[PDB]
Amino acid sequence: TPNQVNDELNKMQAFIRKEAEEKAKEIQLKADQEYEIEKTNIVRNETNNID
Amino acid sequence: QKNGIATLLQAEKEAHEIVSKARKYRQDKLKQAKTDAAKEIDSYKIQKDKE
Amino acid sequence: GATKILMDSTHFNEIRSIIRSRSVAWDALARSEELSEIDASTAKALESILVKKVNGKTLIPLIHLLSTSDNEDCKKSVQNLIAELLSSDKYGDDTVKFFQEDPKQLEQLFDVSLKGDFQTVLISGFNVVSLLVQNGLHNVKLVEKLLKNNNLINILQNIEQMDTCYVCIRLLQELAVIPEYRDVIWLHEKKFMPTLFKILQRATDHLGIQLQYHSLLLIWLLTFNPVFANELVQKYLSDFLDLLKLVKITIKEKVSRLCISIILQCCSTRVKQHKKVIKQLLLLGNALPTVQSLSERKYSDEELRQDISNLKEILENEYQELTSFDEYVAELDSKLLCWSPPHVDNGFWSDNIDEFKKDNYKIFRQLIELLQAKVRNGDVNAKQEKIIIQVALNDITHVVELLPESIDVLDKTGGKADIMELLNHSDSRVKYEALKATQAIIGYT
Repeated sequence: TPNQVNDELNKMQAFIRKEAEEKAKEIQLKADQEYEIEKTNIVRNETNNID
Repeated sequence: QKNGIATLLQAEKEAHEIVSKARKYRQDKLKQAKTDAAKEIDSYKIQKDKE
Repeated sequence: GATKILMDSTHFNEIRSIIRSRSVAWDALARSEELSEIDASTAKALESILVKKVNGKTLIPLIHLLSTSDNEDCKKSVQNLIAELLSSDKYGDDTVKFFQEDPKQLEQLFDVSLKGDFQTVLISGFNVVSLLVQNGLHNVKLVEKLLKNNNLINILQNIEQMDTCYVCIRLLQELAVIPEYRDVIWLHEKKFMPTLFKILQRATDHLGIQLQYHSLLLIWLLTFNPVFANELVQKYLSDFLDLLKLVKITIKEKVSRLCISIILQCCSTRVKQHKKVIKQLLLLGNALPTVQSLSERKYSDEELRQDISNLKEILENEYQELTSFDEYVAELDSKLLCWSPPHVDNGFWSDNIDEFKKDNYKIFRQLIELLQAKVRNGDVNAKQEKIIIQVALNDITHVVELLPESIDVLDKTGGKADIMELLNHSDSRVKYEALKATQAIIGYT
């Protein structure tokens, strides 16, 4: 029935929402890691030049 | 049926929006990295002048 | 209202639906004078205002039934309504603001949280976890207090109930959302290690794959810190090598790419002495063939495939040097060889055996290129050049012995004529090696 159909649709939207959530979380984590890495590299080069 | 199909289309659109948000997050991470590198560079120049 | 997580899993939804479905009358408790009449009235009104004005009035009043609870169902319903108000769209950030105003107000709440039965230790812990990492309020006190909780200890360590386990895990991850608050999590990670290894072992055998995915997500979040990733593989080696193997059999690419990125973060150059980890993993764990099959596999996600190729390249980086094939590559590129048992040892030859032919035997072509260039041009044999051409002769001999299909190229490379033309040389040793390669070519015709 259409009730279980709508439940299936909401389930699909739920799975998509979960995928998007995990994607956003991974995006934030990768952003943090990239920030730390870039900061470390820039600090290394700057320390080299300054030294 | 059409409601679920529209929910699927909106789900794909939400996925693409999540990807775009991830890209914007990456660009923002690069920008923050550039800012931190700028601050570290100014600090290194100030330290060099102080030395 | 502001940063409300844990709305994803249907387990928390069913749990919240089961807890909020309890039948209790605050008016009956007010008539029996079980608690503060004003607080009971505000609660009775808030119940009808929920199930279907601003907050802060019932905030202080709820503490009266919180710090002191004569009934278990009363405190359970209180914590349930609290957590429901935390995720409420009507109130939302307002409630958070009420938590943001007084930092010590949530202290006693967290102190009264997670006690007695597992049912009452759920909602209170959920609200506490929600507030702890919420927006601007961050304290190591609440984290340390929740970490030392024996009530949530058995809840997280329960292999029986999947609901409580997934709840405790998701709460751990939500609390680990802030890396700065994950330090104690890195300190208390010893207890989480058991459930992680248990989930890893259970991985090898509906929504039941979400819990392990969240656990791996927590592992990857802990892998964000190179310090926590430094003692990662230095703790449990058994569960470490069980990552990619179980990831290959894993249907979804989520937990798979999670374990992949986690192992990659473990072997990352950002980690000190991470080369030995990937080395042992590719040695005693047979990660070479797994990475090869993964490279031959397909992935829907771009990040997953990119991390896959990156991990494969990273592995192949230190895989080529064991047994270093780059040592012979240096001699080949510089067109100057020396005395080493690279082609003498069957093992060393077997290590680079798979790398002998990639595209149209490019490595073999470059290997025969030196001899060919020493054939059509040069071909004055004295000292170095002679022993180099001889070593190349023996190496190409062992190579042809290993690879039967390497003959067809030698005929089109003009090496078939040059090898036979090397029968008569200035040195008897060079002629011996050339005759050995001749008999080798006579082995398969």
